[PDB]
Amino acid sequence: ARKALIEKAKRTPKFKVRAYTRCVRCGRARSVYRFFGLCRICLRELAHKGQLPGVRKASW
Amino acid sequence: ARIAGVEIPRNKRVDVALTYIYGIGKARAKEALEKTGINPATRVKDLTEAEVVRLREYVENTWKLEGELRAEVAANIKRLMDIGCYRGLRHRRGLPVRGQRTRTNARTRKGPRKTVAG
Amino acid sequence: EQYYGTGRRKEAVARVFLRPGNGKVTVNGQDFNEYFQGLVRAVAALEPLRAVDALGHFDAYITVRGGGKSGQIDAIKLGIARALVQYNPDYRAKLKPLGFLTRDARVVERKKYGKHKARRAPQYSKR
Amino acid sequence: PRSLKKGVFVDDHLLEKVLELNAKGEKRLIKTWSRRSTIVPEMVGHTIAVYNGKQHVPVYITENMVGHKLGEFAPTRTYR
Amino acid sequence: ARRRRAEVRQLQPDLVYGDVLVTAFINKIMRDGKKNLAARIFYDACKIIQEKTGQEPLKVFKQAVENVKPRMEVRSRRVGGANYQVPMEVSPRRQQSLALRWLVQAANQRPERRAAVRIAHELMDAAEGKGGAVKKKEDVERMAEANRAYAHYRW
Amino acid sequence: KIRIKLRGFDHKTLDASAQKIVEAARRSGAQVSGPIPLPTRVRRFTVIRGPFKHKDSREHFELRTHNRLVDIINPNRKTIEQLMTLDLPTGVEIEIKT
Amino acid sequence: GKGDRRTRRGKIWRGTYGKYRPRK
Amino acid sequence: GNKIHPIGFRLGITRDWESRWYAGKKQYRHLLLEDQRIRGLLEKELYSAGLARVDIERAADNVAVTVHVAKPGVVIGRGGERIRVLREELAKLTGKNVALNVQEVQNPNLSAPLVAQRVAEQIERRFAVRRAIKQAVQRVMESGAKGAKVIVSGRIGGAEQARTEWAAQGRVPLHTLRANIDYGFALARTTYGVLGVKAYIFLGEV
RNA sequence: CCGGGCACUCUAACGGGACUGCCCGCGAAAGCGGGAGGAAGGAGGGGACGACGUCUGGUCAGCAUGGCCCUUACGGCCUGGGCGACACACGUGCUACAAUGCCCACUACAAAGCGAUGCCACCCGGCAACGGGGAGCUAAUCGCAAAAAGGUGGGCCCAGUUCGGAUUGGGGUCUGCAACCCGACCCCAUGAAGCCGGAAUCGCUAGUAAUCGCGGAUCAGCCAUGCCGCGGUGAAUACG
Ligand SMILES: [K+]
Ligand SMILES: [Mg+2]
Ligand SMILES: [Mg+2]
Ligand SMILES: [Mg+2]
Ligand SMILES: [Mg+2]
Ligand SMILES: [Mg+2]
Ligand SMILES: [Mg+2]
Ligand SMILES: [Mg+2]
Ligand SMILES: [Mg+2]
Ligand SMILES: [Mg+2]
Ligand SMILES: [Mg+2]
Ligand SMILES: [Mg+2]
Ligand SMILES: [Mg+2]
Ligand SMILES: [Mg+2]
Ligand SMILES: [Mg+2]
Ligand SMILES: [Mg+2]
Ligand SMILES: [Mg+2]
Ligand SMILES: [Mg+2]
Ligand SMILES: [Mg+2]
Ligand SMILES: [Mg+2]
Ligand SMILES: [Mg+2]
Ligand SMILES: [Mg+2]
Ligand SMILES: [Mg+2]
Ligand SMILES: [Mg+2]
Ligand SMILES: [Mg+2]
Ligand SMILES: [Mg+2]
Ligand SMILES: [Mg+2]
Ligand SMILES: [Zn+2]
Repeated sequence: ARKALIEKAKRTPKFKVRAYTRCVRCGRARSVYRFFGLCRICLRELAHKGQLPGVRKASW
Repeated sequence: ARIAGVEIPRNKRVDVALTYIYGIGKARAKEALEKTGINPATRVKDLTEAEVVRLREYVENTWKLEGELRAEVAANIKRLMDIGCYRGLRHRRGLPVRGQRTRTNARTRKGPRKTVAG
Repeated sequence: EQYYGTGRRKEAVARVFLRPGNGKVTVNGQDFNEYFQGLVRAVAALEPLRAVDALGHFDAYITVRGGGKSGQIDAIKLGIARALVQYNPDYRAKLKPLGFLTRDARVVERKKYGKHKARRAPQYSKR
Repeated sequence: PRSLKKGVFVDDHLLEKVLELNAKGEKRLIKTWSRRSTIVPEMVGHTIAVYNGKQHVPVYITENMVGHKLGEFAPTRTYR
Repeated sequence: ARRRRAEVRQLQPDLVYGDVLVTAFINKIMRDGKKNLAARIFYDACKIIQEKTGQEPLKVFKQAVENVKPRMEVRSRRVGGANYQVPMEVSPRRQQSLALRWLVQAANQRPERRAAVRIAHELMDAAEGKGGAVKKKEDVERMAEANRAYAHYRW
Repeated sequence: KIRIKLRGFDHKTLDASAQKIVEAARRSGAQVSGPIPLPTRVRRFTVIRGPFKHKDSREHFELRTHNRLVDIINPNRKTIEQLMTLDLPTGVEIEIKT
Repeated sequence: GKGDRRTRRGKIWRGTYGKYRPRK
Repeated sequence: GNKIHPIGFRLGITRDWESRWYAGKKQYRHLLLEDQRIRGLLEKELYSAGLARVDIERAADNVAVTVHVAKPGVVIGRGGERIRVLREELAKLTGKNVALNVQEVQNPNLSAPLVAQRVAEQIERRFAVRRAIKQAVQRVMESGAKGAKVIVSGRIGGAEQARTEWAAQGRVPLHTLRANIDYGFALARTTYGVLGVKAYIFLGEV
C-alpha cells in the first residue's frame, strides 16, 4: 500500500478500465470486497470488532 | 466410390464415409448429403451410380479440397514465415502459435521430450 | 374416507392421500408408472401396503416435490406408512419391525474448506 | 482465427504522420511506440521504427504485410 | 477398526427376488453410483439366464456364488525379517465378498458385447463350474495349501 | 390494502416492531392479517484467516436480511392515528406502498 | 468428452451456447 | 495461530454490534466508511478522556453517536463548548448534521479497553511490566469481575528477546459462549519497539 | 388461471422433544450389553470452537512499527516491454484412453445464490457467438433457467473409431481507448498423444468414497480445469 498508489481515487483515471478498486482502510489492491470496499484482512478485523452491522460468524 | 479425389470410403454410413475426405468433417458431410438429397443412413455399397455422380459433382467444386487445401495451408504458413511475422517465427522454431505457455506441457508442438542435465 | 400422510426423505416431500378404491395411484396428475418405470426401486414406494397385504383397498393421490426421484420414492413410502397408521393404529405394531415409519435422516453432508467434497482431502506428494 | 471488430482500429498518432509524409514525399525512418496499431495500405513503402521495449527496430513494410500489427514484426524477447 | 468391531452393514432386500445377496451383487456391479443401470444390467442378465436355461436365475446365481467361495486363502506375514505366504481359513463374509468381486471382475473380462450378456454368461459358467472366477478360486486354493509348510504361522 | 415490507438485520427487532404495529392497528383498524415470514436473504463472505498464504482456514462469515409482510387490510382513517409516528426500533427499514 | 467444443457436454462444461447446444 | 477474537465470537449472544443500522448494498460501504472516519476522529481527540466504546446508530440522515467515557467532564469541557466543537467537526466531516451523546462508565476498571489503555500508559512511562500487569489484574478483580486476565507481548522491559508475561487470576472461560467477557486491546509505542496489551474481564454467566 | 380458503407443503420466529428416563442381565459404583417405546437414542449427524506451550515457524509486501539506509534519486509521472521467456525437472488439477460407452431427438425431479449504468422473459435477423427491438423485476410474485447424470426411442457395433479434441489454417462475435506480444467465445477445416499407466505414492469408514451438474465471491472482459458453497444418484470394506 504505497502512498502514490492511493492516487487510485481519481475523478480523471483517463480510462474506465484503468479504474480499479482498493481497500479504503489499509490501501490494499487485491482481495478488495466491493460490498464493503475493504480488503479481506480489514474485513476480518472490523468484523471481529463488531463495527459491521449484521455481520455474524457463519456455521451450518 | 471415388469421390472428390483418389480416396474411396466403403461399407459404412455415407456421412461418416465422407468424414474420410480431407476437406470435410461431419458438418460439411451433413450439408452435402442434405443438399444432395441422400439418406445418410445407407451404406456406401448401397449407393446409386447417380447418387455418387451427384455427390461428386457437388463436393468436387463447392469447397477447396485435399491437394489445394494442403497447398493453401502450407502457403499460409509459408507466407507467415516469409513476412517475418511473429507467428512465422513460432512456426520456424516449432513452438505454440496461439499464445500458450512453453515452460511446461506444450509438448505436442515440440515433439518428444528431449531431457537434459540439471 | 381419506387418510393423510406426509413422509420426508433427503429434502423431498410427498403428500399422500389414501382414499378407498381400486388400487390405482396418481402422482402429480401422472400415473405411478409414467413418473417411475425407469427407476427399479419405484416398487419400494408401495412396500407399506404389501406390509399389511392390502394392495387393493386404497387408491392413492400423491403430490411430490423436492430432491430427486429416489428420495421422492422413499418419501412416498413414509407418507403411505403414516396415512396407513392414521387409518388404524393397530398397524403400527405391524409396521414398526419393518421400520417403514422410521424417518431417514441421512442428508448430504455440508462441504468444508480445505477439502474437495466435505471430506476428500487434497492429494499431496511431499516429494 | 483472429479478428477484432468492424471499424478497424489504428492509432491516430502515426496515421496523420504517414499521410503527411505521403503529402510531400518518402521521408526516412519514423519512430513509433504504438505497436498496437493496424497496418493500412497507405503505409506500404515506408520504414517504421517500432519500439520493441528496448530499442526501435527498422520494420520495413511491404505489400503482403497489410493487416497485421507493428508488434508482430518487432519481437520483444530474446532467446538463444 | 481399532476400538470397535465394525459391525457389518445390513443391505436392503431385492425388489424382485427379495434376496440381500442379489443387492450386494448389484452394488458390486454398480459404477459411479449408477444403481438403476446396475439393476438393468443384472435383471437383463437374469432374463438371459432363462431362455438359455430352464432353471430360475436365482438358483443359478446362488449356485455360482457357492461355487466361487474359497475355503482357504493365503495372507502375507513378516517373520524373522522375511515375508511368507501363510495359508489360513476364510471367514464366510470374506468368502461372499471375494466371490461377488471375482464374479463381476471375471464377467467384465469376457469378450461379450454388452454387460448383461457378460454377467449372464459368467454366472452360467460359474454355476456349471468353470469361468474366470472358478479359475481365481482354484488359484487361491492352490497358493494356499501350496504353502502348507507355513500352517503354524496361522495367528 | 397497504403493502408493508419490513427489512432488517435483527429478527428480534423486526418481530417486536411488527407486533407493535399489529397491536396499534387492531384497536384502530380491522382484523389484521398478521406478518408473513418473507424468507431471509443470506450473503456469505469467505476470507482467509491469516494475512499470508495459509489457504485452508478461511473463517467465513455471513450477513442475513430478514423481511416482514404485515399487509394491513381495510386502511381505515382511524388506524393511522396510533401509527406513522410510534416506533422503538432503529436498525429497521420500512417500505410502504398502496 | 467435456473438452470437445462441438458437443453438448462440451458446451455445458464450458458454460456456453451455440450451434451444438441451442436455447430451444 | 489460535484464539480468535472473543467479541467477534460472541457478536450473536452477550455482545451487540457497535454500529447498528440497516443499509442496502449500494449504500452499505459508504455508511461504513463514514462510521470508520467517525471512530477515527473520535479516538484521536477523546483519548485524554478515556473512551471505551463508540456506538453508532442510523435511521435516516441522523446518527445517534453515543460515546462511553469514564470521565465525561473532559468531553463536556467548560460549560459544554467541547461537545459543541466536536459536533461542529462531526457536521463538517459528514454533512448529515447529527447529534451526539455521552455516557459515563461507572468503575472504569471493569471495561477492558480502559484497563488495557492504563497498562499501555504505564508501559510507556517505563514502569515494571510484571508489576503493572499484576496490579491491573488485582484492581480489576477487587471490584466484582469474576474473572480477569492481562497479557503483554514481546520486548518486555526493553529486552532484546520478545517475551510474554501472563499474570492472570480468576475465571476466563473463553470457550463458553455465554461468558460475557469484555475484551480490550491497547498499544504501547516505545523507543525500542511496540507493545501489545490485551485485557479480558469476565462477568455474568447467563 | 379466477372465485376461494390457511388443512397440508413451504417460509421464519418461539417452543416442545432424549435424560441410560423405563425393562432385563452384569456391576461396589461410574457404566457396559440387549430391549421397549419413539422421528431420533447411549456424542443422533455436521459445524463454529482448537489449552501451558513448541517450531528464534510465516508475513516489516496488507497494516502498524524500533533501528539502519535513499532523497535532483532506492522518491514521482508516462509510453512500451516484462511478470505469459523454454534444452529441461517436480507439485496440484482438468480432459481422456470408451459399449456400465458415445451421439441425436423427446421428456421428468433439486438446493443454495445472484440481479437497475443489472438480470434480461419474448419477438425478429443470424448455422452460431451475437445484434436490433423490447415486457417484467427496488424482486417467495420477474429474470439468470437449461439442472446434468436419469428415463424413452433411434444411430454407432469394438475400429484409434460417430473413442479422445491436443495442434494448426481460415472466417467471425463481444468486452475494452486498445486483444501483436497476451482475452474469452462462435463457425468451417485440421485431427495429435493417449488401448488404464515403471519404481513409487494419495484420498475416503455413509450419504462418506465415486460420479453428475448448479451458483457465488474478485471481475469491463478473462486464460476458473482454481477456490468457496449447493443439491442429484449413491457403493465397497474394517479379521485384527
Ligand atoms: K519466532
Ligand atoms: Mg506504506
Ligand atoms: Mg480492473
Ligand atoms: Mg476429413
Ligand atoms: Mg506464452
Ligand atoms: Mg455431493
Ligand atoms: Mg467487422
Ligand atoms: Mg480375477
Ligand atoms: Mg482448522
Ligand atoms: Mg468427440
Ligand atoms: Mg396454520
Ligand atoms: Mg403442521
Ligand atoms: Mg467446546
Ligand atoms: Mg527465520
Ligand atoms: Mg505470477
Ligand atoms: Mg532453455
Ligand atoms: Mg544452452
Ligand atoms: Mg517443485
Ligand atoms: Mg431463428
Ligand atoms: Mg407466487
Ligand atoms: Mg438405446
Ligand atoms: Mg475421431
Ligand atoms: Mg499411437
Ligand atoms: Mg479399443
Ligand atoms: Mg473418521
Ligand atoms: Mg465472473
Ligand atoms: Mg466456474
Ligand atoms: Zn485492508
